[PDB]
Amino acid sequence: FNKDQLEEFKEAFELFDRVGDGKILYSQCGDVMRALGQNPTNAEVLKVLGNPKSDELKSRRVDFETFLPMLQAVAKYEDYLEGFRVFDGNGKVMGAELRHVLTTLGEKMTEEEVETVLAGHEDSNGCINYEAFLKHILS
Amino acid sequence: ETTALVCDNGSGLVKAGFAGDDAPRAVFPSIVGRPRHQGVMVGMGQKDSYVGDEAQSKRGILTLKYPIEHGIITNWDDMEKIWHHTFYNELRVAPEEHPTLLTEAPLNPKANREKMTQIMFETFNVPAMYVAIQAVLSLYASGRTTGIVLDSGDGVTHNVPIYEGYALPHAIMRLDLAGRDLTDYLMKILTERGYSFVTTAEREIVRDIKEKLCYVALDFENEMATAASSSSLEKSYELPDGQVITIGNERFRCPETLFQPSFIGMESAGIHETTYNSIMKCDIDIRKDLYANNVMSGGTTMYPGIADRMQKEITALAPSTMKIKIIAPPERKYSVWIGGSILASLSTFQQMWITKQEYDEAGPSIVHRKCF
Amino acid sequence: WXAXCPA
Amino acid sequence: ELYTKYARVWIPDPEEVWKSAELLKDYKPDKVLQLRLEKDLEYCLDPKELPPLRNPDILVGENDLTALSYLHEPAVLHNLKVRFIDSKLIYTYCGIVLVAINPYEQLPIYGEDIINAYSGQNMGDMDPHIFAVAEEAYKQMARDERNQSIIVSGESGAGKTVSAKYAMRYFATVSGSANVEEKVLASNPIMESIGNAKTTRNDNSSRFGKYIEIGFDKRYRIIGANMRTYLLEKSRVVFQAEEERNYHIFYQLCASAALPEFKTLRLGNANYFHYTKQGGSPVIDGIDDAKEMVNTRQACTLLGISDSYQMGIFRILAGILHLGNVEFASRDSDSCAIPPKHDPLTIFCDLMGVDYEEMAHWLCHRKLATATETYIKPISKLHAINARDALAKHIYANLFNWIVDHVNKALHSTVKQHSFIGVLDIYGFETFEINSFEQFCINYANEKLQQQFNMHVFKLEQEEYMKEQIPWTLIDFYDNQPCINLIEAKMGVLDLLDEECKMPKGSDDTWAQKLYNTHLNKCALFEKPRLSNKAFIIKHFADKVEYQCEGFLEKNKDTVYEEQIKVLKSSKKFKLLPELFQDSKEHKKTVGHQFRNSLHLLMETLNATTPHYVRCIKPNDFKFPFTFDEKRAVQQLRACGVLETIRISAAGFPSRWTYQEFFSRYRVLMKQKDVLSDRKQTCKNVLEKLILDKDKYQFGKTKIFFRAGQVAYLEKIRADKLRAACIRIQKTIRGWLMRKKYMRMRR
Ligand SMILES: Nc1ncnc2c1ncn2[C@@H]1O[C@H](COP(=O)(O)OP(=O)(O)NP(=O)(O)O)[C@@H](O)[C@H]1O
Ligand SMILES: Nc1ncnc2c1ncn2[C@@H]1O[C@H](COP(=O)(O)OP(=O)(O)O)[C@@H](O)[C@H]1O
Ligand SMILES: [Mg+2]
Ligand SMILES: [Mg+2]
Repeated sequence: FNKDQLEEFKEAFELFDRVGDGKILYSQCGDVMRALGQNPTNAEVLKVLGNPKSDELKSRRVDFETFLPMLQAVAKYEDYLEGFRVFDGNGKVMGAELRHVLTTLGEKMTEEEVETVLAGHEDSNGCINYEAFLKHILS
Repeated sequence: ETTALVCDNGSGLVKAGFAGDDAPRAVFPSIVGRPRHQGVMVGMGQKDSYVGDEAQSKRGILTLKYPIEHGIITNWDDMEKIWHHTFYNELRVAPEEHPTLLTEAPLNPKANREKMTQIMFETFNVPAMYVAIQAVLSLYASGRTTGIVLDSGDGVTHNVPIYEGYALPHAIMRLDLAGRDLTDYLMKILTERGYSFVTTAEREIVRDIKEKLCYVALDFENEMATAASSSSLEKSYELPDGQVITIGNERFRCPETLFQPSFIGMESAGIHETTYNSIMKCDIDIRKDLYANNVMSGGTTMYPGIADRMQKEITALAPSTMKIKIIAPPERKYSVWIGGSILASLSTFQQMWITKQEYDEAGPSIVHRKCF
Repeated sequence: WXAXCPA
Repeated sequence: ELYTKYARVWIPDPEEVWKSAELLKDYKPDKVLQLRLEKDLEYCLDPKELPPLRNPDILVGENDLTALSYLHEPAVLHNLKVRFIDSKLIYTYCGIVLVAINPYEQLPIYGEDIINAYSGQNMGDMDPHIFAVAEEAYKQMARDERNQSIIVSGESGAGKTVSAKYAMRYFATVSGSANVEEKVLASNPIMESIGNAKTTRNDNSSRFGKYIEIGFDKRYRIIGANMRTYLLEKSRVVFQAEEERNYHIFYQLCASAALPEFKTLRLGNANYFHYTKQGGSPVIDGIDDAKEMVNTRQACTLLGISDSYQMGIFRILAGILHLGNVEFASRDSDSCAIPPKHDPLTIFCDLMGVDYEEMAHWLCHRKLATATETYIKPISKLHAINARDALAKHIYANLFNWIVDHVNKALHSTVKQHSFIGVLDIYGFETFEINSFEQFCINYANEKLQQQFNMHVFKLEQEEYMKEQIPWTLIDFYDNQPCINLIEAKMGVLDLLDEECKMPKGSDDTWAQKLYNTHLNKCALFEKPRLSNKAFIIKHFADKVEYQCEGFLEKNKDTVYEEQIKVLKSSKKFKLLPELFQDSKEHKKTVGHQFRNSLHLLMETLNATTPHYVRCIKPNDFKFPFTFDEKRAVQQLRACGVLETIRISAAGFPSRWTYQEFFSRYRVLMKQKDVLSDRKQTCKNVLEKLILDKDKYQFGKTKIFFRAGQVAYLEKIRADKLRAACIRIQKTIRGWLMRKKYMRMRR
């Protein structure tokens, strides 16, 4: 990261500082990484965090300088398409089935997150063009 | 399935049948008759020789041979006739299809077993055969593994001890007294009362008299005193022609020679002293359990009162403090056959047969080593 | 028999 | 590899025979295993074994137990458990066998609409039900016109009668009608009362095999039923071990005795008589035998046995009971006599219309006939007692055969039978803590029945292979014959048992000695127990079973003297007795020989036929509706031979898939480089990649045959791929939601 990147990232980090002490929680570190363009798994986030326990993940606070090595470590298309073609063969996916698999397999998300991301992406039959949804979420 | 034949040659009666049933279905005398008188009528169907009940039916004209004397087969050409008649006429069975079991007295000459085997393999082609001691079979018959067996048929008398199924070969006794030489004595005492029986047919008449009227005296000298002092003891029998004969002390006096063979003039002591000498040849630990079982076998032991005469004088020999028990079932005349009927139906015994392969390999000498 | 007794 | 982190495994547990775990660390080859449970454990791999590896959940609960891609005690027990508890289904298929689980509750499934729904289908079409087996039998008959067997096996109380009843109800419903079903069902209370006994483990155990034939005319309408019986356990009449009763009818009769008619029989209470007394247990919980007597007489009346005959039957059973009290005083070691004016024998004669003086003579003596001459001679108290008990057994077996023939008279109908379908209630393989001649016979019959089953299933697998054009030599086979020959060959256990009966002063001790001489090192399946000289062990198809020698000679002895039955035949007091006897070597046969013959007549009757199989299990000891116990179920799956059927199937090719269902599941698996317009060749390419060796699986005409492990392994790799895809998608979706939330944060 160059000086400009470090300045932009620090500014963004400070936008996430909700207490004014210049720090975020460990549990927000992953969120900040994602806000900065990274797409780490929860496992990767916990690994760079040192597999923290619930208590320190929720209440121990770190400033930008301690967050930065973690961002660095995380930082250092065809598979995504095949992954969506797994759940298809007319190029569509049922909304119920995609909702079920995203809320019940892998790193399960909440029903509200899935409703939020799926809003406006399903058609009248309740089918999602997954190539378009993928391009949309990657833009 | 296939079922062994069981045969006992004996002397006098043959008795034969299938293993695994309770009494023999052929019994007949081991007798061969040849006609001696000139035959006059032409086209009578007159015949070479007769066997068994044929010969005794016609025995007026015939001369009657016995081929077995003192448990030795003296003539083989007759004996082959007797077996041929037994299988084909008496049992109506082809001997190729059934193993055969054959019976013998102990201490008889070796070559008797060789020839008796060789004839059964070569002429009959019997598929397998065994030869067994009469005394041993009397234990299978009476249901014991222990006892001293006193056995007397026609011909040979013999005694064998057996203790838990081990025979004790050094203590086997044999005596030639029984059965025929009682009858030859009865002829000679009957002559003293004025009746003369010489021919072989008359010998069969005397044998029937013996079977009906003889009985063993509990004390010989008391009853001779009585029969001298009385007529109460005296019984009469009707000869085939209807002459009638009357018999006194002779009827008990004849079987008394079993206990005092000096009457006929043999060396040896009576059956009781050979029984006691046989127990004396056994080791002292077993003796109690031979005294506690004495098993009588064969038809010469059928005389009324012989059991209590044995128990009475054996007790007088034996040590005073012991049971003497004489066992003499009424069936005992057939015991050797019934015991062979049991033995030949055991499953363990099916390994024991001399098979035809083994005879072809070894020749008749095998019978000695394979059989007892 | 063969020696002693007759048969 | 087979074991990985987040796998599942079965491990043994005392309370429930197998418990599940997740495998908390990957296996590394070596001794120690870290496990997480339903809560944290460490476990040793060593006595080598690895713990049974659990099936994927898509296979769990499937209608066919061979659909499972691991087969084990635990996987089977779990599939049956979930199908019973969660599905509330009672029927499941293992291979050819239908397994039926007694619910102790009524179900709606038997409704006539469902009967008509099953009619004419194949099996594969329709979800498992008892009607499916009767339907297959019916159409196999219609096609090929060999008669049909349906065979029902398991400890009594697993529901064998009701499984017969529904098959009858099916044929009667489908074919049209002739009122066989109600009349056959009405027979059961008498054939129970004569044929069922208590046992240490059980009540109403049927001690005989009952074969019902249903006859058909050239329309294949029901003509009528015929009934036969086999393998009667005669020895129970005269002997019982501890906590066993005699056949129910003796006790039901004793409990009648105060009622006016039976007073003429002068019966005592249930434990006055020697044959009822011995077992210890004259009364049973929850059974009023005096009440069941009424149902027995009513089931006689509805089958048209008049009270004239009924009082004959009860007179004969009083005969047997009184006969058992007859007792001998030994007057010598070789002779005995019945002490004068013996009251049991007096009452026995008064019942049976014979002279006291000739019973008393013939009981103490036996008679032998040469052709010319006959001898009457004494017998020991031991032979007199043996012969009395053989007479009692022989009366009982004749009475049973007569009652069976009269029921046949009721059930027969005039039309000449075109064909039949026949249903066999028979007892299953059995083991108690003590095992004895009864158990030895039951386990030998169950070895012949198992040999049929195993050969029929082999033959059907050779057909199924060539229908799918696969070489038979892959098909493997397993053989009871070394054990059958051990028991029944010449110099077998039964041979030397029948020998030791005739032998002079034979005994259980010298018999055991003869077994140890004959077999102990010379045969692989016969074993002497380490610390005893009076027992032996047979390795049966299911299991090892230890038998005591102690009883067998007194149970196996049977001989009946002709003079006693020639006295009974004389009886002119009442009609039935000579009607039973009127009917030579057979009177000398032992019990083990009569049983072996009855089993040959049974095996002839079955080999003529083409079988179909039902197996029943009794899921809990206490009749609770839809509750399950794994520790009975694991027993009864052995007692029904299912688990050796599973060990046979798990070797070779237990798993079968149609190409289209396979491709339907596994489009997910394979990329479009490799798909073809032939789906068959496509799936061949797929498996050529994804399983290393054809040795584990074969292709035929329409189906892929996989060895036991393969499908669950594929389900592993398919599930892990599916989660990989899910993970990448859901992380990217959450990242974009973080992007929106960041834009809101900027606002
Ligand atoms: N499918 C079923 N529906 C209802 N009840 C059943 C079913 N299967 C078994 N049962 C019950 O199982 C219990 C015992 O089975 P059943 O065979 O009828 O006893 P049984 O008359 O003594 N014949 P058995 O013990 O096998 O010789 C009875 O209470 C039945 O109601
Ligand atoms: N009931 C009997 N009483 C007395 N002597 C008999 C009786 N029956 C047969 N005998 C005699 O015993 C001999 C027959 O005995 P048996 O046992 O038939 O001989 P084997 O054992 O050689 O066949 C003959 O001398 C015959 O006279
Ligand atoms: Mg029942
Ligand atoms: Mg019932």
